[PDB]
Amino acid sequence: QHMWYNISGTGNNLPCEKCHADVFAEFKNNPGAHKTIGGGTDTVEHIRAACGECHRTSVVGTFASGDGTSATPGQEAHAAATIACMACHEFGPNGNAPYSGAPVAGGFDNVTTDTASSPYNYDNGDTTYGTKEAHQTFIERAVEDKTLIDSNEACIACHTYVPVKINWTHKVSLEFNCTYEYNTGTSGVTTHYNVTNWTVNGTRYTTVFGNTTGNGSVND
Amino acid sequence: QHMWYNISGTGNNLPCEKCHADVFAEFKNNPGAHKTIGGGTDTVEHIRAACGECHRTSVVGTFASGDGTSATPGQEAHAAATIACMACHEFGPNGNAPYSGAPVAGGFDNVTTDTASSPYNYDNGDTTYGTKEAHQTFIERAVEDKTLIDSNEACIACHTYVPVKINWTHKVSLEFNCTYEYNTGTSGVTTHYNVTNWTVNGTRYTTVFGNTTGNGSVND
Amino acid sequence: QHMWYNISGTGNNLPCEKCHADVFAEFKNNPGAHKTIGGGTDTVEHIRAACGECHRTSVVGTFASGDGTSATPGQEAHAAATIACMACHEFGPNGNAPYSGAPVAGGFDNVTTDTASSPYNYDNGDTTYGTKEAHQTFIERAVEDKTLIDSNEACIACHTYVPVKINWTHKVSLEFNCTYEYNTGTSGVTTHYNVTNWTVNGTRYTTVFGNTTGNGSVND
Amino acid sequence: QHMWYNISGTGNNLPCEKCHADVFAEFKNNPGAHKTIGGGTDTVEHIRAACGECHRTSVVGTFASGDGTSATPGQEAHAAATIACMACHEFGPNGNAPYSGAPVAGGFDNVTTDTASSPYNYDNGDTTYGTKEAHQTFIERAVEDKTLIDSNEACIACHTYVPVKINWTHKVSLEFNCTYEYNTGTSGVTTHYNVTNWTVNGTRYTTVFGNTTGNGSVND
Amino acid sequence: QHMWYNISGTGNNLPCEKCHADVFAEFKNNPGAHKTIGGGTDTVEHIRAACGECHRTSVVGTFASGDGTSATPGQEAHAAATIACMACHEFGPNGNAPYSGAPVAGGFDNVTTDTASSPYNYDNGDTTYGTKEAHQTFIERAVEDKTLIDSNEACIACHTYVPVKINWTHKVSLEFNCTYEYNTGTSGVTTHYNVTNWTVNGTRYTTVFGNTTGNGSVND
Ligand code: HEC
Ligand code: HEC
Ligand code: HEC
Ligand code: HEC
Ligand code: HEC
Ligand code: HEC
Ligand code: HEC
Ligand code: HEC
Ligand code: HEC
Ligand code: HEC
Ligand code: HEC
Ligand code: HEC
Ligand code: HEC
Ligand code: HEC
Repeated sequence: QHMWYNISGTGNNLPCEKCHADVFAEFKNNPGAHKTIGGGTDTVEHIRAACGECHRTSVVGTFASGDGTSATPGQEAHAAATIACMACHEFGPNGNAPYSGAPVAGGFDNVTTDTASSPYNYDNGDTTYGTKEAHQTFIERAVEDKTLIDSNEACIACHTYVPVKINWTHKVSLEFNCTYEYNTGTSGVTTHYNVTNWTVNGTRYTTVFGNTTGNGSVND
Repeated sequence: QHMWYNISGTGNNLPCEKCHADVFAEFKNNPGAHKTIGGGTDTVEHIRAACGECHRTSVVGTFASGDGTSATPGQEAHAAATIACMACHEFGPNGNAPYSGAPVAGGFDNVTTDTASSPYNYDNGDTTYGTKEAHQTFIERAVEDKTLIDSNEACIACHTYVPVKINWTHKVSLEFNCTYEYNTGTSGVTTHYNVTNWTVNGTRYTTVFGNTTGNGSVND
Repeated sequence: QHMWYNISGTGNNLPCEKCHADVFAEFKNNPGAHKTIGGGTDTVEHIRAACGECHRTSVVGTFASGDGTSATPGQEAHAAATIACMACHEFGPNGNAPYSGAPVAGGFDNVTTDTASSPYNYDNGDTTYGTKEAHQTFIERAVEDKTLIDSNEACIACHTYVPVKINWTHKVSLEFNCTYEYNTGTSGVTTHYNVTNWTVNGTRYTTVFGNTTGNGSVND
Repeated sequence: QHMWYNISGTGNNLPCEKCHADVFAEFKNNPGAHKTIGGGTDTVEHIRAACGECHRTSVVGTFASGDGTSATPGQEAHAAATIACMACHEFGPNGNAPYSGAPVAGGFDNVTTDTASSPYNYDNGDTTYGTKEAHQTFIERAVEDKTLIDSNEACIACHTYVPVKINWTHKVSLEFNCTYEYNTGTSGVTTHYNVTNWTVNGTRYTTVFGNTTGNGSVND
Repeated sequence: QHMWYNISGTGNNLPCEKCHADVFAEFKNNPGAHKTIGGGTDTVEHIRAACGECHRTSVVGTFASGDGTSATPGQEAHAAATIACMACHEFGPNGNAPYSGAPVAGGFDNVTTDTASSPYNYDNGDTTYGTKEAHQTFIERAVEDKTLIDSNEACIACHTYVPVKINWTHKVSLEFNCTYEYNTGTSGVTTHYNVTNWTVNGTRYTTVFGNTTGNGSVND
């Protein structure tokens, strides 16, 4: 309680690992896109730099930093701040990208619901163009419900090692009938028909559990 | 939430099956035309490649893809997009086919109704030639009513394992009468007659349910 | 919606019965000429082959067909086309018959009305010979009025299980008078007479209903 | 017991080390920010001046001091007073800093709990601005529980050579289901869905011990 | 035994040194605050006057004194009385100081234990003000245990040339755990946590010896 660390270095200086070893163990064995976000995986310092570059990046304003000789006061967060999966992957070369080299991600219409919305510009400029994302509403519902910060509830589902159990629904039957064009009777059949209506009958449920490695096992 | 997947591979990389196992189970037991659309059925990777090739094909523009080293931003859809049954089966050797090897399908007059229509060129060039499809209007009514995307409501009915219940109609009786050519009376009958009019009488209904295997059972 | 049928077989492959069971039930109990047009009646596959051979025959051009390995694009009709009762029964050994074994049917003068006509060659070559068909005009009036395709409105009337109600007409009386050959008077009668004119008087109607089995009941 | 020390010097005069040698040994080997808070580390007098400047600074009022010729009576503490880690690092150039050169530290919302609070002004003026500190509540809980004076229980945890053992918690599984938009059945799937609810299942524990040098070893 | 001393002088007259030479030798080499309490150090008479002024001051009542011509009977002590370190340093200008020029010392809350207490008024009037003395209880425990008169056991420890050996104690480890706010699972981590409890583990000892000159040597 009298020999506090030296923070004279650049970037993150104190060890984030004094209380966060489990996340370190998880991240050291990551084959994902960001193995080299910190410039390496073999050394502990590279992983610490990666954590600094992700959880202390240029999000809103300068974080808290210093080098013994001087210290820059923290503006909106001292140690670290949780950031959305997308705040880095929002704009690339078209606008002012957060990281030079970061690829602008996806392409969806801007999530503007009746209750909540997101400040990030989804359309990336091609507002009339990018609209045919089938999943789409998966992101919208995640944005609507505040479970993870901003839009991570759905974005983390299918890129990460996160097991998920979901309840699928699909009705047993959907069917339809058929009418004639003003003529029918003792003729076997009219020359032409017409079809209208599409009715429904009987309901089915489905549940599936997915493991960490992505294998899909259904408990049908 | 710190060990996201590797997408360095070509084509679809992450497992689509983390949330879609039931469709995998359905498709693995498919004896239909597209058992080998993904190059195989025995391995899971082949089925994943098939799903990529169908739901992420060249429809409008490049989908979202990457390999860790670089990433191509998605243009109109990030993960996958629902596509009509016909968007692949629309043109073959005559025009620019979507798949080299895909057979141009069917042959109908272009669906141009009073309200809606389809951009796909049905006639395949032989506009004056292909017209005598009896079913025809079945496709037109499916196009008119937006239940499935574009023209799948009817196209999926008779090629797939989709049970259907329809209400058939045919009137009980259609009949007609007979006139003479200016001569008749106490002669038994004139040398020649003429027949006109075709009238109707009494109505009949019919309903039929079809199972998955195509067996036709009618509840007459 | 992911396990569509296999069409690798020859001829019709998918089951036509997924939506047409009532016609199957009607045709299975047919004692008519075409019980064995499909090579059998006991098996469902034989009936399906019969439907293919009738509604998908060589009429104008190749229909749509395939076997998984390859697919032949449909030329003028994809699934099936309505065909006239006669298009098969038009020419036999004299010309190019549609079916080897099909018997050329009937024999009438070519229907060439003032408004419409038929491309099928009725006379079968013996143009000066086949002319004394009493019914004849029954076919002509059916051709004139587009109720069934081409010339089926009359052709289906007396060969099929189709109940018909018609209004017969015949005048009550047709009679005539008588003149002498320049001589008459107080002689009782002349040696010879002459007869001219044939007049008419009073009108009668008649209506008859015929059941499926051909029994003739008249509501006189 | 008759030759008491001379305190004629400025600042701290008597040796604090007559009973506090272990803390001296600990502080002499400090590579942290405050090696030169006393103007040196090599001489004992510099370390004594550092202890005076830290534990006898201008906190509330003048401490006890004298020079033989005169003595200033102690106001609220004679020898030394324990001071919070932050009482020096609370305000810099904006307000009246305690040390000219001391950097204002961190940036958090003012800790105003339902039970206790702190008089130090955390927001530093930018009340609406500094709010996105992820750790935040770590400081609040330390303030709530009186284990160290004011807000040192958490502030000393990650800057100092203080080994810590904590029990991490994270539940085994969190998952969710899925509903259709009024349409489903024998259609394979509806054009669009909706997703609601996020459920939980099974619990996991985690414990980690951290050494003096900051190495993170987890006993998973 | 017939030529007893002359005490006609003022103050102390007989030589205190006839039996107390060692204390004289100790005090002659004193660089502390009271070199000139007797008005000098060079002459023996000045040191004798200092001893008189300290051990024969106005404490409770007049001591024993005389000048041959007259003698004042001793009231509570004839030769000298042991006095507490503080009885002179208790009140200055606020109350009735013992010496005009004596500085009121320190500032602590009044020592009022469950068993013993002191009549001297510690708070000096600022009862609500002077409370933040960290050492504080060091004086209280000295007052509780009668080893030196009143409150000298601790007061003599850190101002005088008195070597001390003390046994320090501090436990090896004190640590804590962490809980979530109603949400956790397959989400990597919840948006926010909570921390409770502070546990202990393993014990450490420490002993230190301090010499006359104040150098701190620890036998760790
Ligand atoms: C008492 C509550 C605290 C005070 C006073 C300060 N901190 Fe911290 N701190 C933390 C990190 C991760 C850094 C990196 C900064 C760098 O690399 O220079 C810092 C830095 C500082 C600094 C210098 C930089 C600046 O002034 O902005 C000061 C003066 C400072 N800290 C004061 C992390 C943490 C932390 C982890 C949860 C806690 C509890 C504290 N800091 C507490 C205090
Ligand atoms: C937060 C909402 C998300 C961000 C940011 C990104 N995604 Fe995805 N994603 C998905 C698939 C099926 C792929 C295949 C691409 C490939 O094979 O390379 C991807 C890929 C990416 C990429 C790299 C490729 C590119 O930039 O176009 C990035 C940068 C990316 N994704 C960012 C699928 C999904 C998905 C399933 C429903 C979700 C929720 C997300 N992606 C979310 C995000
Ligand atoms: C979406 C509107 C459709 C597409 C695309 C295709 N069909 Fe069909 N189909 C039907 C039958 C009775 C057959 C028999 C052909 C055979 O036995 O091989 C077929 C066949 C095909 C084929 C392969 C043969 C070919 O290309 O000509 C393709 C590529 C094909 N179909 C594409 C019947 C029906 C049907 C019943 C009313 C409908 C709605 C569709 N087909 C729809 C589509
Ligand atoms: C008997 C209980 C005590 C009396 C009477 C005094 N002290 Fe102390 N003391 C201590 C320190 C660290 C200082 C520094 C002051 C300086 O540098 O001038 C002092 C100083 C004094 C002074 C002069 C200054 C003043 O009057 O404020 C006086 C008159 C004085 N002290 C009287 C520390 C300690 C200590 C360490 C735990 C103890 C037990 C005492 N002092 C006890 C007494
Ligand atoms: C022990 C003193 C820690 C050190 C060293 C670091 N962190 Fe931490 N962190 C700690 C706790 C007890 C918690 C949970 C408490 C809470 O109120 O949530 C956290 C949490 C985080 C988070 C997420 C915050 C949240 O989800 O609520 C992040 C992003 C985080 N910590 C980052 C982080 C970094 C980058 C560190 C190195 C500078 C670091 N932490 C060190 C305790 C401790
Ligand atoms: C007044 C007696 C202080 C107390 C109590 C604490 N700090 Fe300090 N700090 C003070 C000054 C005047 C300065 C700037 C001059 C200097 O020599 O640094 C600082 C600076 C720091 C820094 C900056 C270096 C860096 O962050 O890398 C840090 C980290 C720092 N102080 C930490 C710190 C901690 C953890 C404290 C409580 C145990 C603490 N300081 C108390 C003055 C004072
Ligand atoms: C869980 C994180 C999923 C993963 C992994 C994949 N998909 Fe998905 N998909 C998911 C949901 C919850 C839904 C329905 C939600 C909705 O708004 O509709 C879907 C739906 C589809 C669809 C059809 C869209 C529709 O009919 O509305 C398609 C074509 C689809 N998904 C494709 C697809 C592919 C190719 C995947 C591998 C890259 C894949 N999905 C993964 C959830 C999840
Ligand atoms: C800023 C700190 C980022 C955050 C937050 C996320 N990503 Fe990232 N990403 C970033 C950069 C600078 C790059 C390009 C450089 C590189 O080393 O890749 C990327 C790249 C990706 C990729 C590309 C590889 C691939 O797609 O196969 C993917 C898939 C990716 N990022 C995913 C991803 C996810 C799921 C994130 C939220 C958990 C995420 N990134 C956050 C910068 C940043
Ligand atoms: C349900 C998906 C069907 C399947 C399987 C088959 N047919 Fe069909 N047919 C269907 C409907 C809804 C209609 C009437 C709609 C209309 O627009 O007329 C028909 C009609 C026919 C006809 C006559 C057309 C007419 O008179 O207008 C024929 C000759 C016909 N169908 C043939 C046929 C064959 C051979 C099939 C097996 C390949 C077959 N149909 C399957 C619906 C469905
Ligand atoms: C592009 C992703 C396609 C989609 C969408 C559909 N089909 Fe397909 N089809 C495609 C190719 C490249 C081929 C030829 C190569 C092969 O392996 O077959 C086909 C072929 C068929 C066939 C031929 C076999 C047969 O008819 O017996 C059929 C019947 C067929 N396809 C049917 C079909 C249906 C019903 C579709 C919508 C659900 C459909 N295809 C979509 C490429 C693509
Ligand atoms: C081609 C698909 C045909 C259609 C359309 C019709 N007929 Fe047919 N018919 C065809 C063949 C190849 C044969 C000879 C082989 C055989 O199994 O009969 C026939 C035969 C007849 C007969 C002969 C038996 C008899 O007259 O007693 C009759 C009566 C007959 N066909 C009637 C008929 C009718 C009424 C049709 C329209 C509803 C019709 N045929 C169509 C081939 C084809
Ligand atoms: C022996 C006579 C000591 C001298 C010389 C100094 N200190 Fe001390 N200190 C001593 C003891 C026996 C204790 C613990 C007793 C208690 O009641 O706590 C302390 C404690 C402190 C503390 C912390 C108080 C606490 O945490 O309770 C501080 C800040 C402190 N001491 C400072 C200090 C300084 C600056 C000194 C030089 C003037 C000094 N001490 C000398 C015993 C002795
Ligand atoms: C009355 C006989 C006293 C006794 C008993 C003690 N002190 Fe004293 N002290 C007294 C006076 C009149 C003065 C001021 C005049 C002077 O010459 O100093 C003092 C002063 C001090 C000082 C001030 C110098 C400094 O603190 O640096 C100190 C430190 C001091 N006194 C200490 C001290 C101690 C430790 C005593 C008990 C052993 C003690 N004094 C007793 C009068 C009297
Ligand atoms: C020999 C005849 C002495 C003369 C001359 C002085 N003192 Fe003394 N003193 C003497 C003895 C044998 C003792 C200890 C005996 C005992 O019962 O304690 C003392 C003790 C003191 C003390 C402290 C008393 C104690 O701690 O118990 C004091 C304060 C003291 N003496 C003062 C003192 C003064 C001021 C003298 C000059 C007038 C003086 N003493 C002379 C023996 C002798």
